[PDB]
Amino acid sequence: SMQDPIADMLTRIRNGQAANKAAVTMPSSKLKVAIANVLKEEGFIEDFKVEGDTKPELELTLKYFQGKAVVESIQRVSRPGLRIYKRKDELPKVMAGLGIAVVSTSKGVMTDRAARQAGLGGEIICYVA
Amino acid sequence: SLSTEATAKIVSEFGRDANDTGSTEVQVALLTAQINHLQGHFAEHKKDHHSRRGLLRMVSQRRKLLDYLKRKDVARYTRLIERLGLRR
RNA sequence: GGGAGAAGGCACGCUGAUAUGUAGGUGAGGUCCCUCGCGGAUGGAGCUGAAAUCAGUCGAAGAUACCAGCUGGCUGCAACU
RNA sequence: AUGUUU
RNA sequence: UCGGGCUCAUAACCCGA
RNA sequence: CUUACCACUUUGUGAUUCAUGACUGGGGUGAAGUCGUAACAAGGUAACCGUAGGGGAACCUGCGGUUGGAUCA
RNA sequence: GUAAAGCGCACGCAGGCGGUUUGUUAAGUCAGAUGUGAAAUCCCCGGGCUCAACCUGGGAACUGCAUCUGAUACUGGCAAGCUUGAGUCUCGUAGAGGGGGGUAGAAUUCCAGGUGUAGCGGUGAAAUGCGUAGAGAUCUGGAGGAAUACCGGUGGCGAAGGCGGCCCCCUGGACGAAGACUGACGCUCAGGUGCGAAAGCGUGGGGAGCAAACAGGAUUAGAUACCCUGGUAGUCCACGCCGUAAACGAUGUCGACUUGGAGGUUGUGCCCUUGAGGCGUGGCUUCCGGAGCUAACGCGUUAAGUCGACCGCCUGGGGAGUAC
RNA sequence: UAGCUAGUAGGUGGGGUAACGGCUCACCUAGGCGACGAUCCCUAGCUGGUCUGAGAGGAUGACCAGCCACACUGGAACUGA
Ligand SMILES: [Mg+2]
Ligand SMILES: [Mg+2]
Ligand SMILES: [Mg+2]
Ligand SMILES: [Mg+2]
Ligand SMILES: [Mg+2]
Ligand SMILES: [Mg+2]
Ligand SMILES: [Mg+2]
Ligand SMILES: [Mg+2]
Ligand SMILES: [Mg+2]
Ligand SMILES: [Mg+2]
Ligand SMILES: [Mg+2]
Ligand SMILES: [Mg+2]
Ligand SMILES: [Mg+2]
Ligand SMILES: [Mg+2]
Ligand SMILES: [Mg+2]
Ligand SMILES: [Mg+2]
Ligand SMILES: [Mg+2]
Ligand SMILES: [Mg+2]
Ligand SMILES: [Mg+2]
Repeated sequence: SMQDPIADMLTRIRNGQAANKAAVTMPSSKLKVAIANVLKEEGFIEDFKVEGDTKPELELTLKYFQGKAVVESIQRVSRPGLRIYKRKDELPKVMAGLGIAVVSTSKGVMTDRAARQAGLGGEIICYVA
Repeated sequence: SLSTEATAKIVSEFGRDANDTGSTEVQVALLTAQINHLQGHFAEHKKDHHSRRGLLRMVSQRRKLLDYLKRKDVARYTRLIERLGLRR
């Protein structure tokens, strides 16, 4: 938004699915995709397209199961002026491991799993679930 | 406001490049002008607690945008103010 | 603005040194300059001369004489000269 | 107007 | 002041003496 | 012996804090005291806010504002 | 929002926060290593007292601090930019936006003159008050002050307070159209600065109407009121001051999103324009309401929905927004 | 409590300590500290740790152990590692 970008992103999706929306959109950004991969490649979205070599556009194709949405439990965390950082023995574990928390480790951003799997900490992001 | 015939003049004098309304050089000059003019007007009435606000809004921007220079290309800042004697 | 010299205190002589008399003040030669002299600049001889700090010293006492606010607190009245 | 009473 | 009325009841109000 | 520093201690003048003080502002309790009835219904002049003046008391009145106002205005 | 709680409103320093891409740095951060964080409590396992209390071995632990070397995703710094944020230019658009200066017509009051005569005015009735010194009414002339009917509206403009006849001058903001230019220059903001309804205060002016105070008349058991007759401050102006309000959407500002329906108002593109109109797209604005939110009432794309940046504030009632 | 501070902040050279240093002295500059809260007022020995608590957090610092300070009150130096 007119301050913190990513914040809006996580919202856009949670909002859309809230009203069985097709697929919300937002101006794509390198960090936006790094968090996008951990969605399509982590089972949470169909896929994301692009548009604009100079004026990009992210496209998170939401999903829904039986009679409810898929990604129905997302929230930001390491927001500005409150950024959170934790060590390996502090790493998160979204909803008792049942969920996932995007973590921007020194070795690229990746799901909570790859965090311990790779053995290292990173800028915790959201609590996808 | 400044006569339409005015702005188009100052710009061709301060505008970083031939005919351009956007750079600080042009921004400032275009502002300082209306500020210097209104000064006399305000020397009259002086009760217009409304028109004066605009005087501030734009003046508050003068010192404001003038900073952009420092925070950015300082080489021109001094070269720009030395033109209208501003800051002093 | 005042009240306020509120109140209440400290130091005050003299000798020597800093400095053979100091800072400051005054300013003669000599040099320079130009209408060119009741000129200027520069020069600092001489003259004069506070004040401070040290150290030392005499008496009972150094603003020693003459001279020269007593001070504060509560209240009436009337602004005030 | 009041009622533990204009 | 008193006696009667008015009110659920007081005062007030009305009547009478 | 002398000087320097300095303790006990002396003096003046303020700051601060505690206790106390004739009388007194407002406040709080308490005995079915006396005077009203201001407010809650359109509370019987709709109420309240600022503010100003006045009156035994609630309060009254003026100016602006609010609805946190009744009726078929 | 209404339970305690959004400064009355703006501007803005510090402070906090920061669209996007690349390069660089490696400070925040992550990884591993090392010193070090006394022992003893504590805890895990295990021993010694007959058990237990207690005693005791080892280890874990001691978030910590620093240092060494690495990692570079995000954050921060530097360099280079980019454009959607924000800003300038052009042309227009509406409006009670503001300050100043003139001017207009209706009406009240007063004064004057004619006509005309025993009432007017007021109230629930009355009375005070005004009338034969001729009112009231009716007509003619003049003075003055304040306010701008109809328009006018859920209408408009403004940060808020607030701002209406007409005209001129000076002047602030908003909005739409094409592009052109700037190139994150932005958001918020303790303190600080400025604006502030009404009443009130100081100086000098002004004074028709209304009216605190006050004086009569009336009502009443009383009536320092409500009602009537009068009426001073004030209400008006210029300058200066006070800064309060149920300064109210009782809802801080900015930005991003999430069904829709009818109306208002104001730009602009377009359709036999071929109509009033038919279809778009913006700025602001009412009523309704959907998911959701909510203790409920209700709010509902102008949120009280879902998110983020910054700030202000709340923490039982009375005492008291009082005392010092 | 919103201002605070002259050996005060720094610089020269003397002096001094076991040793750095206004530690002290002379002179010189006029600094230094403060809302990231100085100065001032009240209170208190600090820690490991202790209690409580799911944890974060809150409360606490007796006996055990480390550190500091004190020894009738105020002051001072002597001996000596
Ligand atoms: Mg007497
Ligand atoms: Mg006299
Ligand atoms: Mg009674
Ligand atoms: Mg009684
Ligand atoms: Mg007392
Ligand atoms: Mg009543
Ligand atoms: Mg009433
Ligand atoms: Mg409340
Ligand atoms: Mg507000
Ligand atoms: Mg330990
Ligand atoms: Mg970077
Ligand atoms: Mg508006
Ligand atoms: Mg006024
Ligand atoms: Mg006045
Ligand atoms: Mg609704
Ligand atoms: Mg030295
Ligand atoms: Mg103690
Ligand atoms: Mg708990
Ligand atoms: Mg002793």
